[PDB]
Formats: sequence, structure tokens, C-alpha cells
Amino acid sequence: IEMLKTLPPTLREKKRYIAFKILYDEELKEGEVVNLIRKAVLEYYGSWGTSKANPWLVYYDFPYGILRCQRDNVDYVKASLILIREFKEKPVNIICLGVSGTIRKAKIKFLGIKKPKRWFVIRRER
Amino acid sequence: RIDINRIEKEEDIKLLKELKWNGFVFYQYDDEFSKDRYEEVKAIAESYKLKVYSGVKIKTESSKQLRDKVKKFRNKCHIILIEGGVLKINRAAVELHDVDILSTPELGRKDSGIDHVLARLASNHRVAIELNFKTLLNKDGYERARTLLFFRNNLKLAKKFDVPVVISTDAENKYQIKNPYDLRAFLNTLVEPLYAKKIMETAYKICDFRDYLMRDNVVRYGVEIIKEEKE
Amino acid sequence: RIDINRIEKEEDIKLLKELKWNGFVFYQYDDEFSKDRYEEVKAIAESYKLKVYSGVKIKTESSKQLRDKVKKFRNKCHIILIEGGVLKINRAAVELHDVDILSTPELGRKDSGIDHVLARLASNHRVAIELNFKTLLNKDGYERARTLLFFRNNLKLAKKFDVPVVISTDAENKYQIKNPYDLRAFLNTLVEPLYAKKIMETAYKICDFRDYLMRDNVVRYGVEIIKEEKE
RNA sequence: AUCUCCCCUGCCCGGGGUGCAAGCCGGUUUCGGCGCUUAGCCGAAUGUCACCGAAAUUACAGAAGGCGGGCUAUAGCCCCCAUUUU
RNA sequence: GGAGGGGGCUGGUGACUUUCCCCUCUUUAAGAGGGGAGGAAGUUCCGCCCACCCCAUUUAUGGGCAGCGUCCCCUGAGAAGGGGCG
RNA sequence: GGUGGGGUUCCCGAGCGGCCAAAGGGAGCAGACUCUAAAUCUGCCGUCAUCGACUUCGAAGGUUCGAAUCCUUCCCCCACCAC
RNA sequence: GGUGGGGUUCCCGAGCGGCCAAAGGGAGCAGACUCUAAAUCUGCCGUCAUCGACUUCGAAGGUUCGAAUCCUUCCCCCACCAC
Repeated sequence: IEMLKTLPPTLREKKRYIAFKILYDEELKEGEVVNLIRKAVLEYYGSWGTSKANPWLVYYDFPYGILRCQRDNVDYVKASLILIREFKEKPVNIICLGVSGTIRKAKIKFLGIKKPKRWFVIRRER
Repeated sequence: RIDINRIEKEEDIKLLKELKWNGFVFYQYDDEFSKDRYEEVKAIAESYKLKVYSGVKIKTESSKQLRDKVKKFRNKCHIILIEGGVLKINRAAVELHDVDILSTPELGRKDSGIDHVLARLASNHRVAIELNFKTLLNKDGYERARTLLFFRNNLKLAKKFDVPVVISTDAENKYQIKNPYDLRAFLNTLVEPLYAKKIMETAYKICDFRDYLMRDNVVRYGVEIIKEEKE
Repeated sequence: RIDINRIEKEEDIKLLKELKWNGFVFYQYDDEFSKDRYEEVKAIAESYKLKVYSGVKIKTESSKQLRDKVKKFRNKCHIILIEGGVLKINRAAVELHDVDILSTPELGRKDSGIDHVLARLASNHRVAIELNFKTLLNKDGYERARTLLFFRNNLKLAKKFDVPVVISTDAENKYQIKNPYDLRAFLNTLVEPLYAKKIMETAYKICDFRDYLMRDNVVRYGVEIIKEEKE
């Protein structure tokens, strides 16, 4: 088996979760969102900043979305979100709602109302 | 928190109010302005819940005949903007000491934004520098590099001489507008967060001063109240 | 300043000596090593002005039968490297406490570089981590992002536990090699310049220790000099 | 040295077993609420800078119902003890 | 004066953001105020508050803890550390 | 956060405080066997590689006449838990 | 680093310490003129827009009965220089 232990929280990367929206009347696949956010995070950070602020999209079902960040550099990720201009025929709009430390709290502040827990049940049932 | 953009539809402005925005500026970049557009601005401002201050703008005309005609068209509206990469009109625009905010030193010039003598004259005449962002969203990579290099040079020349700075997106459509927290995080990314807050504070205070000037009988900051001897 | 690369021609190494480099390591990534290659290493090292230390390398074999055979082939050469993304062989490689430097946690794994238990066991057994750079020059953009994210994670896990780190380019051709000031400026760009100097100091001291160990009659750091009772 | 009894002294009386992911409620697979906080998360929040001071975010290192004892690893100053020394 | 061992302490004020969080509040929706990780949270060796299940309702019998400081033994540069109580 | 446990040869696994006592199995090498090979058996079995002797039972300290074992500490590896 | 100088109306340019003294030219507007237009002339010439009156001579302070002018300070604009 290939298993890696999670680092202790004094040594692990301090993270934040940015909740945002990709506003347009057009539609997107989540892989297109990952591709555009990788191109933009390169275009604003280089190798140095992308090693610095740790970008990874975690959720995109609706035009809303949730992405993970380092704690000291959420303003850098937001400035990376501003400089979207064009994707191959058209722009997309990226508009941030807020930022929190978890999904249950950022889900209820701007995104929705209830607090879901799906990772536990897909780990224990499957 | 005050934005500068043009009005196209009502749903866009209703989305603007629902986020953070308390007010903004309607942007007239033309030579044909009337009361019908300003009444439509009144209607869309009273549509949901807002207040909008309208301005006028000029580009590429004469040296100081333009200054007199700009004063004459400015006597009807609240605020004003003069844009142009020409240094010759820029000297007169910072010399006439009545323009509120100033834009476009980077795309019509492509050499450097503000001169040292220009920044010292702006300190004596108290004119503010307005930083646009639509220029960042219609360029290429090295063009973004040279443009943000010009903005960082102008940011230092405004920081050392205490020149007032107003950020805006200079938007044109429904989606060109961006968040105020985004612009604050970007100006935090550039140099400092306190100066980033000071830019928004100055952007509020300049419209507050123009409103308090053109609101009542105020001449060279003189307030006149009940039982006037006005002719 | 010690590099780790393979030898192809003499002009490349003559260019290496003319810049800054005082010595380097010849890299044998194969299972067929003889004395002819090492004599050619002697000839090219005595060609202009240099000293070269040769090593051997293994990849993708069994768990601890590989450990015994690796000790048996290591008893002929100076230093050694074991590369592999498998954690199962990595535990034995850091457990056997006789391997000098360790590489490849990032491209065979693509999940995370070093585990916390792995870093604590490396602290007890004193094995060093070698950071390659040819992996940076044969990937794409986000692959560079994930790889340097893994290197910054491993840099923290080596900084907090005082794990020795040796930088190298892991070169393969004439032009894959880079400057030592370049690698120092890059490790300065990542976290710190003092740790960047400490990496080069450790890279010199580990080869100095292996040379001082296999040079004379030294067993568990015991120096024996003139008029020996040696059988 | 180990194990079991009877010979003492003082104190205390419900005796065991599981443990908050215990246990209780709307629901009746699965979920939400109580336990739960002069910090109280749960896909695990407690952010950045400057400075008085010099005890300071620097080393070991992070809560998850709360309290008390013991063990392990060390950052800065203070106090105490020892070898070399003069 | 130099490697080392043991004991004590580990925060306060000011500025930014509710877009770091929670609570309270008024108000043309956003602001103001207060609070926000420690000697070990680690290790799980334990006990108590809190719950359920059985026997029993007993200081009659019986059960649990302790004999500390001191002393003894062992190893260290002989300060110090570990174990024990007739 | 919690309970019941395990770490011994290259891999799976036993082992009373005591003579490598270290059961072992599979593996490697060699012998034997066969036309060749499989299977069975024999010795080395980590080393010298004939008998025999020495080292390793996760690591350190301590008890003892003597530690895989008895005590303490440091670790890791399992199993299962949100409802 | 250095020398000789200049800043006055929308633009080129004069101006004794003194009555918008502010020469002016080009420009705008109006008149006159012409079938229309160019040219010439007339008034406003920055404002009230008939006479006439007020403001600005790069900015501040000071002298004076009174500053474009005289003094001081702060500036800018020219010209040319490495050999």
C-alpha cells in the first residue's frame, strides 16, 4: 500500500479556502476551470509564486467554486483572480465572495445555508 | 468605496449594490452630454438603493482653449477627468488646478508615467492621479509588465510627494467591473496595505468634497446658513 | 563546490573547471561498472586540473536483498545513490544508515516527498537528501509548480529536523549542467541564503568525510599512523 | 527474586464494566440539534506588521467535553552546582 | 570567563480586515466593541464531574490508598537522575 | 480523542532468564538425483562457508551470575470507530 | 560639474515705479463689405460684452504713497559642453 501520514499542524502548510464565483451566462467544465486557473496562476506567480501560495481547486459544480490557498498569501491569490482577461473566444468572470478556513463555514456565509459532510460518507461507504 | 464606469443596464448595477458597493461615478467620455442621461442616472440610482455622481471627459484637443472650454463645460457637472499621453496637455491639466483626478499616462505615452517636475507641480496645484485597470485587461504579457512597471514608478512618485491616488477599473461593460476587495488586495500586493486603504479613503473624500462644494452656497470653503442676504 | 553528473567528453569538463568548479562526482546509473570507466575518469581529471570521486546507483529492485547486494557493490566504490518513488524501498534505504545522499521523492511518487516518520528516521540514521534539477528542465508549468511545492515541503522537513541537503543538477549532457552561483541564488530565492550556503558546505563535507574514511586505515573514525601492527 | 495469606498504623465509604465518536432528541438506512465551552472547530477557525520590554514567537512544538497527578523534548533570561583554569 | 544539568515564566498595547473566526448591538448594509493555542495541548499511565447495564443498599463483613520528609541501592565531571518502603 | 495488541534471518512465522537452545517454512548456493528439468533428501544457511565458533531478536538505560525474555523511557506497525 | 540668459492674453512677442499706460501681431465673435467667399477696415478683445470699469504680467515675502518693474527666496524654460 502507498500511504503518507499527514504532517502535524505545527509543521503542515497553513491553508485558507477562498470561495468565489465564475460569473458568465456561458458554461464551464471543472477541467476548464483548472486549466484556466493554472494558466493564470502561472501568468501572475511564476514557478516561485506557485510554489509559494499553493494553488489547487477543490470544488466546482455551479459557477460558484472553492479553491485552496496558503494563509499568508490570500491577497496574492485574489490578485491572481483579477487578471483573467480571455479564454479562447471569450473571458470568464471571477468574483470572490470571501475566504475562510473550512468548507462548512465558507459554505454557509456566502454559498448556501446547510452544512454537508460528504467526504466521510464516500470514504466509509465506498 | 466609489467606482468609475459607464451605465448600460440596470441588472449590472443591481449586482454592484448587492456585493459591497455604496456608490459610483457615471462616466461620460463624449462631447454630447444632456440632462436625459443624467435623469436616467437618477432613475437607476433610485431604482434599488444608490447615489451616483456624474462627470465629463475630454481627449486630444488644443492646449488652453481646451482649458477654457473644459472649465465652461465643467461648470454644469460635478467632477471631471482629462486623459491623454501628451505631456504638453498634461502640464496644462495639472497647472489649471481645478481637475479632480487624472488618468492615462501609460498607454498614450509608453515611455514613463509622471515626471518629477510634473509631480512637484501636482503637489503645488493639488491634482490627483487616477489609476485605471481596463488597460490591464486589454494587453499582452510584456505589455502588462511595462504597464505595471509604470504604475509602480507612479506609485513611488505619488508616495514620496503625497500625491492623492484614486483606483478604478475604468469599466465599459457588464463584466469589466471588479471587486473592491480585489483592488485592495492588488494594491496590497504592489507596495503596502495602508496606502491601499488610503487610496479608497481619498476616493471617498474627493467626491465628498466636490459634493460639499457644489451642494450649498460654498465659495472657497465658506458656509452660509439661515437668513441669507443673497441677491 | 561539488556537482553530480555523467562524463561524455573532455571539453565540457574543461569548461566546468574554467568557471568556478573545484571538483565533481561521476554518476554511474547502471549495473555494469568496471575499472576502465574509472581510469578514463582519472585521465580526464588529470587532463587539465581536477579531482573526481566516482559513485554507483540502483533503481527498482527488491527490498533488502537489494540492500545486501547494494552494500556488496558499494564496498568497491566511494559514494552511492538510491533513487525511487516507492516508499517501501525508501524506508529500507533510510534504515540501512550507510547511503550518503538520497534522491527522487517527487517524480516516481507525485503525491508528497518525505514523510514525517521518514524524516525522523532519517534524523536517527543520518542520511542526506539530494535535490535534483534535470526534473525541473524536463517538465511543464504546473508540473514545475507541483515539483517545487514538493521541494519546498522537503526543504521545511529538512530545516526543522536538521536533515543534510545536497543540491545538484543531475545532468546528462554537455549543456544540462548549470552554474553554482545560479543554484545558490535559486536556493536563496526559495527560503534563505544561509541555508543555501549550508547546502554547499554539507555537499563538500560529505565527500570530504567519505574520502577521509576510505583514504587510510579508518574504522569507525579511528586514525592509525606510522609503525602499525597490521596483519 | 516472585506469588499467596494472616500481624500493624491512619483516612474514606455503594462495588464492577465501558467510555463523549459515551449517552439523549427530531428523524427511524443516512443526516440535523443537546453534552459544548468567560477559544470551541469538526473537509479540524485562533491572520499580518511595528514597538515598550528583554520573558517573547524564537526550540520542542498545536486544542476537540472539562479538571488534577506523573513521564518525554528544548528556545530567551534569572538562580544554583561541577571540571579546566588562574 | 567556556561545553553541560535542574527549577521559574512565555505575553501586553496600537493599526488593518467581519474578506481569519465567534458573540453582542444599533443602523438608508454595513460598522463598532470584546475575546481568540500552552506548559506541555503530545504520549494515554491514571483518577474524578457526566451517562448507561448488573449485583447490592453495606463503613457487620469487606474494599481502596498512604508509611511521606528521611533512609537504602545503582550510574555519572558526584551537583543530579531512577527504583523502593514495616 | 479512545481500546486490545505486535516488532526475531532476504520474505511469512514460533520461542521456559542460560550451552549461534535461537521451532522453522519459503528463498540463495552447493551436494545428491536425472539424458535434461521438476519433485524429495542433505549441508552452508549472516560471516569463516569441512566439524565448530562468533553477530543480529526496533533503540537506549537499568536489574541480574548472565538479557529476545524482567523494569523504565523513546519509537514505529496493526485492527476499528463521525451516524 | 559649468557660463550668458528668458517666464506678460488661446499662440508668437514689446514694454520709463504710476491713469486695464499693459506696443502689439496671428486667433474667436460681431459689424462693414460682397450674389457667396477670400483680402482690407472697425469694436469686443478675460469678464460685464454700447462708453467705461475691474483681473492676470511664474509663485511667495519685503521696500514704497503705489509693484510686470526694485530686493530676497522658491521654481521652471533655453543654448552649448565627454574628445
